[PDB]
Amino acid sequence: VQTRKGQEVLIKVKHFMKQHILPAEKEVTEKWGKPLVIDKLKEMAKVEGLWNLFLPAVSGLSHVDYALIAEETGKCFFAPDVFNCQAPDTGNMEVLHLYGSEEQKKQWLEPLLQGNITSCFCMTEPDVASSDATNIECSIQRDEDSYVINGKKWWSSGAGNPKCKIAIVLGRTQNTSLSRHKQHSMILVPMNTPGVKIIRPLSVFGYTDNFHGGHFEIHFNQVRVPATNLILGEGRGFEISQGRLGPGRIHHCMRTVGLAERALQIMCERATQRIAFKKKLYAHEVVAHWIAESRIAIEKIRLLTLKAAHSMDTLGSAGAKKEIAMIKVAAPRAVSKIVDWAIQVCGGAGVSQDYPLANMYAITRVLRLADGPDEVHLSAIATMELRDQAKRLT
Amino acid sequence: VQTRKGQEVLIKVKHFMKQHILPAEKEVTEFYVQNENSVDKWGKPLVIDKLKEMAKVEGLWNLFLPAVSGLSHVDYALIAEETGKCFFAPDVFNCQAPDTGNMEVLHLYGSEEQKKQWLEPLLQGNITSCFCMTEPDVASSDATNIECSIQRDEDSYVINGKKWWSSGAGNPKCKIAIVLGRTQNTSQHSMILVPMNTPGVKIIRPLSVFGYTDNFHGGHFEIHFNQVRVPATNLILGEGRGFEISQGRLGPGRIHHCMRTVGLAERALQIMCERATQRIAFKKKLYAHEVVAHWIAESRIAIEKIRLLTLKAAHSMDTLGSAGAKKEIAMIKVAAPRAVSKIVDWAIQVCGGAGVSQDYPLANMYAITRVLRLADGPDEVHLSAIATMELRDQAKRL
Amino acid sequence: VQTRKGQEVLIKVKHFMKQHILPAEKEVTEKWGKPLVIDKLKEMAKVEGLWNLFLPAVSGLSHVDYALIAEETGKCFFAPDVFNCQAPDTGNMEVLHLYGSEEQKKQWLEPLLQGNITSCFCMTEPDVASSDATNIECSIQRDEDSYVINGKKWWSSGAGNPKCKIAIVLGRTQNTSLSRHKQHSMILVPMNTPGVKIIRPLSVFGYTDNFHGGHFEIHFNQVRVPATNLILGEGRGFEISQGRLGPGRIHHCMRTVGLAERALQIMCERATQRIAFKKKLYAHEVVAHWIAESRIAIEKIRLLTLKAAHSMDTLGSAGAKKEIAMIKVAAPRAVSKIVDWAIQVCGGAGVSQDYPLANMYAITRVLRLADGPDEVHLSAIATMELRDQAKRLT
Amino acid sequence: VQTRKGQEVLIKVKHFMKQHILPAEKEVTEFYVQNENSVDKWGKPLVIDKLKEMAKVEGLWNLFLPAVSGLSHVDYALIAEETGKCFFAPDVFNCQAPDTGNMEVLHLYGSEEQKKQWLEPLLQGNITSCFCMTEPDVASSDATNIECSIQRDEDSYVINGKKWWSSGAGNPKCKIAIVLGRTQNTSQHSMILVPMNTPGVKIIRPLSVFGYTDNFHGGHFEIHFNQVRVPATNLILGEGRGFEISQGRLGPGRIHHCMRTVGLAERALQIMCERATQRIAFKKKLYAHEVVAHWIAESRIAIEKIRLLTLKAAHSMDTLGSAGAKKEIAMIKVAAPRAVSKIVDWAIQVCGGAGVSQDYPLANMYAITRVLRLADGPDEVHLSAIATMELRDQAKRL
Ligand SMILES: Cc1cc2nc3c(=O)[nH]c(=O)nc-3n(CC(O)[C@H](O)[C@H](O)COP(=O)(O)OP(=O)(O)OC[C@H]3O[C@@H](n4cnc5c(N)ncnc54)[C@H](O)[C@@H]3O)c2cc1C
Ligand SMILES: Cc1cc2nc3c(=O)[nH]c(=O)nc-3n(CC(O)[C@H](O)[C@H](O)COP(=O)(O)OP(=O)(O)OC[C@H]3O[C@@H](n4cnc5c(N)ncnc54)[C@H](O)[C@@H]3O)c2cc1C
Ligand SMILES: Cc1cc2nc3c(=O)[nH]c(=O)nc-3n(CC(O)[C@H](O)[C@H](O)COP(=O)(O)OP(=O)(O)OC[C@H]3O[C@@H](n4cnc5c(N)ncnc54)[C@H](O)[C@@H]3O)c2cc1C
Ligand SMILES: Cc1cc2nc3c(=O)[nH]c(=O)nc-3n(CC(O)[C@H](O)[C@H](O)COP(=O)(O)OP(=O)(O)OC[C@H]3O[C@@H](n4cnc5c(N)ncnc54)[C@H](O)[C@@H]3O)c2cc1C
Repeated sequence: VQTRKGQEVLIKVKHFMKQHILPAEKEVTEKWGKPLVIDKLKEMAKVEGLWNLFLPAVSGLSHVDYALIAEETGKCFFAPDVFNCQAPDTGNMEVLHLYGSEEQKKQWLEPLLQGNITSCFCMTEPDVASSDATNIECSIQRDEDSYVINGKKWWSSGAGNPKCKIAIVLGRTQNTSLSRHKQHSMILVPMNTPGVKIIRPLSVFGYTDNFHGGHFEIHFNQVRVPATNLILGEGRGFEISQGRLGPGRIHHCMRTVGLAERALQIMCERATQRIAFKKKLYAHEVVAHWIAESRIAIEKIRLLTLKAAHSMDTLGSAGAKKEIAMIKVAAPRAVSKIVDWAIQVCGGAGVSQDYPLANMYAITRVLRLADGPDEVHLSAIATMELRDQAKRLT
Repeated sequence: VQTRKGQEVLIKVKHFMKQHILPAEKEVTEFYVQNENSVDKWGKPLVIDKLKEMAKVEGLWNLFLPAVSGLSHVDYALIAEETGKCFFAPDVFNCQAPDTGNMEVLHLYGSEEQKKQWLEPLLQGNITSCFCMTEPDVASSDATNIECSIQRDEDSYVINGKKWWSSGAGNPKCKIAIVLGRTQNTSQHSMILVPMNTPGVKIIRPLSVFGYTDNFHGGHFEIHFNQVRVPATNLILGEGRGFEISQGRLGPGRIHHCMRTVGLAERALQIMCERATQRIAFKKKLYAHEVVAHWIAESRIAIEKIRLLTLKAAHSMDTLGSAGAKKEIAMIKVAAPRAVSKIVDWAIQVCGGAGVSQDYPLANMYAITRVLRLADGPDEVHLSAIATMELRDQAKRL
Repeated sequence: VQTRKGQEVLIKVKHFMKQHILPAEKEVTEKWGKPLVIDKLKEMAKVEGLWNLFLPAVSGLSHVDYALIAEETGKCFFAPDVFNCQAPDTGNMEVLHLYGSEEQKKQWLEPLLQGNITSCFCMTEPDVASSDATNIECSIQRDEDSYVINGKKWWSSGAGNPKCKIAIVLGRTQNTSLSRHKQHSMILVPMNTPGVKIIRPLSVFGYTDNFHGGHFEIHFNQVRVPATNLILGEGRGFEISQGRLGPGRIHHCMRTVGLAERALQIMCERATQRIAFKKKLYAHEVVAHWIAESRIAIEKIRLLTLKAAHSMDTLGSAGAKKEIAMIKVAAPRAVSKIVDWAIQVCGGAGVSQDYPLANMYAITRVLRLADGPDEVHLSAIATMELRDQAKRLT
Repeated sequence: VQTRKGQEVLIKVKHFMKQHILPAEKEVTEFYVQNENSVDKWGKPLVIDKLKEMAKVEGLWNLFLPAVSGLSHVDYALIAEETGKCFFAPDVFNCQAPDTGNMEVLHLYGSEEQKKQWLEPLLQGNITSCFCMTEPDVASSDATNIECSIQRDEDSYVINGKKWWSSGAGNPKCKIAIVLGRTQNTSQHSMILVPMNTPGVKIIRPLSVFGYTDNFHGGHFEIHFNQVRVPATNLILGEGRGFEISQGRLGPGRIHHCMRTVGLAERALQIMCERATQRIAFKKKLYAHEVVAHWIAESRIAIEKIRLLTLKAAHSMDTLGSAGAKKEIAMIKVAAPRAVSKIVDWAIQVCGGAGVSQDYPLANMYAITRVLRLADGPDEVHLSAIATMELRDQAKRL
């Protein structure tokens, strides 16, 4: 099931969580960068080797092994960072790991693995429906030695971070000899390149997410980068984005299971601390049944997350397409519902700064959109099902 | 069936909304945006004042109060629906919460002195008020849990307790508080007027809703009551009458929120359809993706259902009073917030990432509806009351 | 609101229900025709004038007036018949009333109004998706004096009834000079015409519905009818079906409100007669909340039914298109849910012959399909909404 | 992780299903159809017998019982899923309810004489049995309500009471009943073997499920117990042990139903996709209407969820026993029937009018799943148990 290394590392992560991270929550909870405790915590994690756990080729962990670890990190908003496991940097690391040239890795992959710099992924554009990636019009043109980039991007997570020195950008390479689906490319763009302008931060229900901060509109005004900044090859844009978003999708879902287990904990502590109409709240059967329904949902999605991870292990993330889609739909909406019941049990306190539930709700709502909206994944599953259904009849 | 006056005033409100209020939205929003989460800005820009004055001149003012407006509850429901389409519209006609409820409490139960002193300034929009019932340390959905102490020595009352979620306390104009506390007796609760500048009243901190502080109506505060002494004549109606008065005020409170919510929904669906026609994904406009189409249709169905149920309730209040319409108010209080919540959430989804952003009012709209499943009584509590009432009526008929 | 006549007639229907119909339920409940009591009951209704109430031009009732009456009939499975208000005969009467020639009315409309014969509507075909009416391929061809009909029809309700002497049939009149949407016609076909063959009955969850009996596959094998049997004109098929199904749709929904009010009654009687875990069942809060949710749903749909009726009164059934669609979607699924909770409260008894809930569930499930499936109505509403939404911006 | 034997036997079952069982479905159905609602036909056509014999020869028999099959619960779950795709498949491998539960009750608690007399013939498929717990006159979901009287005079027991929903009683082979009654004592319930031919046992009437009588497994009966006398040695295990034994049997009962339901669902989704490709409406195949597409996708998601949760539960039973897996069995008992119910209902909708007709197995499939939200314990009861267990585990960890 789990590997022996996987079991040991999980045990180590749990200890670290209980003994260092969680005791630091109060303070960290109570400007687009991170307080010094985050740094001391990172250093400690490095020493005990709890670092880059998300990357098999470095961690020596299977995706099954990591799922249980990632679940644990999901119980705390700054946990993934401490182990260098946070988005959008994990996906960006994977992109370079799988497709980067040797020069590209020496320059960017190494610093990222070290936690020296951060990065942002730039795909979504305000002026076009970006859920259909073929709509992307951010222009990339080629003169002999270099590429010129022009366009608008938004929702770039993490751009506010002064350490964010590098951007991975998806654009159109208009080419008349290639087909409609081979019209896009991925290119490295250093944040300090002339013509790169960060315009404004974007809120999520009036959170700005300063801590991971944040989410930005970035314009690309005549930016020139060396041809050697292109990733893999011209026309390979969609391929690379599929390569990175597969893990991206699954890491978010693993974390969500931990999020949910935290919500249900908060829900039960609360339902026992409050007397209304001469009964503790858990004695009102409707509240009881929310607790129960939440337990059922968590088990279902943890299992479906594990199934997906196990597919990746044995098929690679392309071959696990269907299972990743399934968990990407299931997880955020189920956990969203759990958080919302938890908020309801907490009364007015549920929407307040006094609990982490309102934040938790914002995170889960957004995951029905980020890394691809539910509806898009559902259509992909329907297509895939109808193919498999056709196969079994041949 | 609407009244003739009701029809005329509705027409007037529509012609004010289109011609004055809505064209001011762009600017008022730019003000709301810059001041959200401000430590110190809890009031309104001058346009709100100019707008209020204009409304006074045309008589569009205090429309929510029959004994002043000469309007039925049915008449107002349609009007309030229209105000719901803009976050500052109810204020312009002096129809905003928590002030409408507080005014009604004084109108029905206030002594002549109490009215002359507080009801009058509120009716002019000179001051504002806040209602103080909810307490952090006890489950306040069961009102009998309220422990905020009220004790009596001859000429006065002494008040000690904690209150929170007091809406509007941050606005400097908020000079008066209506408070619910325990008056221990044999053989438990009272409502009392407390001026905000009374020694011992301390405003502790603002409270956020998904990280919105609601500065514009601002906002929602924890208030402590530390040995505050008020005149015995500040008591409303009588000792032991707390629950009665809160029922008296929250009935309309509940229904006014629902009426506004119908307008909120209609606005979401408009935003949803404009958007669904402006975006091409996978070689179609988004409304051509049948799943989106069916959210539009499901929305229309839900609005019609809840508008009618709002009207049914209003019509009950007209012919039964708000005590006799208990059941119908409960029904709409449950139905409306959750339905419109769902409509807003689909509208957000249709808008993509923009739907949670500051570029649309949907994220705010969602927060408002979410909070209405809690404020003025949580769904679960109203459901239980309906079940009890249903089983009584069910017993009656057999 | 209601008219004075409407109020009086409702009062009369309630009395009749309580005093004659309902006391007969036991027996009628405890072969495709009806027992003699049904006949004696019909005769009594005629004498007191409680007959054809569904038809304004005869009853002098508004659609609002009838909605409340139809609601009352919905509380008993044989009630609509007693007042001559049952489908498919009401729709068939309306079709002749609005579009029949004088000869056609003298021959068919009169007997039906009298309750002497019954009729069936034949639109749905097994071999094509009949929810898109343009798919209908049942052939209608013309030689000089007469029409020849060839095709298959199924789900013809009431065909088993020995009194069913007449069929209203929707077929294709292939005509090269008309457009795709003008290719269909409606034609009267007497059941005893050579070439008309009733093939087999169809069950609904293994009910055959003998009482209204039933639902049949009918084949049309070279049937010849006089040209004067055509309704209104060649090419007008869709128009006539819209003309008849509008009321059809709304009458079914009115009846459903009464059905629901019966289910909730059964649910509450039961929830008070049963002690489980030391409490009556209504004291288990989850059961309480089903009762409450059911009350809420009934009020919503009764109101939406009334809104629809009131539109018909003031706009005609074409102009009320949108409101009829809205209630057609809302009603059957909501009431379906109420019946299903009622079944759950009744335990094993809920699915049994000992209650009318299992039948009630079958009726409501089927109304999500008959007179047009939910999905089709939802699409129509979306189209209409987007038009109205466009209007308000001009 | 499956065992090697488990893998081999699964392969065999698949190769029997495709080659013998499924090709017999057409005919067996024609038999089911003609005999549904028959007053007097409660047994099975001869092909079922030939099929049973063939299975015996290849060893595909009693697969549900580890101590005989040598299979783990995980191993069987996959097998039972396969049986679920055909209404007569579990019988062919002697894996049908209520007989599997009754066999387990004797296997775990039966005395040597009891086994030799009843367990043996059942294991051969010579006789059948029925379980008698539910009583019409009391809410039987709370087992302590059972009033069916059992009294003791020296050498024997006297039984008086009403029972209903006794599945299979109509089949002539049903020679034995396992009965739960009250043994009044201080300081309440017992299980007792009752042969069907005992004087005083009267089968009253069959019960329908949406007007299906279930003749094939036939069927479900009300049985009265009018002064029936049995030997004291007919008691199972001991006086006072009723609840224990019912828990002992219903644990597997619950889980076997769920495993079969996964196969039921997979069959619905297959029917749904074949249909959605065979019908053109509004110029598209039905799967091209995005709403239908999303029901297909939602179905796939639900199946994977419940299969995994079934496997999790099975794996618990393997490592904890069925008492120690209480929680996980409860979870799957709630989750499975309602999810698959929804899948079947969407499949019906996709099929149009045909979906409620005798031309498809969907209407039957719906009835089966609906009944599983009641049988072996209603959802609501299992939900409450989960809540209680969750709050205990939640207390443990803190
Ligand atoms: C907190 C947050 C962080 C983000 N971080 C990043 C980032 O780091 N990098 C980045 O490139 N982007 C990022 N995004 C944005 C993002 O991923 C997109 O918003 C998402 O992919 C949808 O793009 P869109 O806003 O253009 O929606 P649109 O393309 O305009 O579509 C909007 C809605 O249409 C519907 N829809 C689309 N197609 C179909 C269909 N076939 N059938 C039925 N319905 C359909 C969906 O409901 C969809 O949400 C982030 C977004 C949020 C909220
Ligand atoms: C934006 C906002 C503005 C507000 N403004 C005001 C104001 O102006 N004045 C004021 O006095 N208060 C105000 N409040 C707060 C308020 O009304 C309460 O939060 C709410 O009514 C319940 O109080 P509580 O937090 O104590 O919930 P609790 O009483 O602790 O109960 C918590 C949860 O238990 C559940 N529950 C309770 N009883 C039952 C039952 N019998 N059966 C099943 N479930 C049950 C409910 O789901 C409930 O939400 C405001 C709140 C918000 C969010
Ligand atoms: C109890 C009962 C009585 C009946 N009585 C009559 C009668 O008296 N006369 C008569 O002519 N018919 C009658 N019918 C049948 C009937 O009305 C049809 O079955 C219904 O119109 C659908 O036709 P169909 O069976 O061909 O479904 P299909 O056309 O093959 O379509 C099946 C399913 O496709 C889906 N669908 C269709 N279009 C869309 C879309 N645009 N988008 C998304 N989903 C879509 C729906 O879910 C639909 O149900 C009766 C049916 C029942 C169950
Ligand atoms: C097809 C079929 C086959 C069957 N076969 C058998 C058999 O072979 N042997 C046998 O002994 N029985 C059998 N039964 C019947 C059976 O199991 C019962 O019907 C069921 O377990 C409950 O019994 P009841 O009808 O008395 O429901 P009740 O006990 O009267 O309770 C009714 C409803 O109340 C609700 N409820 C109960 N407790 C609570 C609570 N604490 N909180 C909230 N809600 C609550 C539930 O929703 C429940 O369904 C069969 C039933 C069917 C439909």
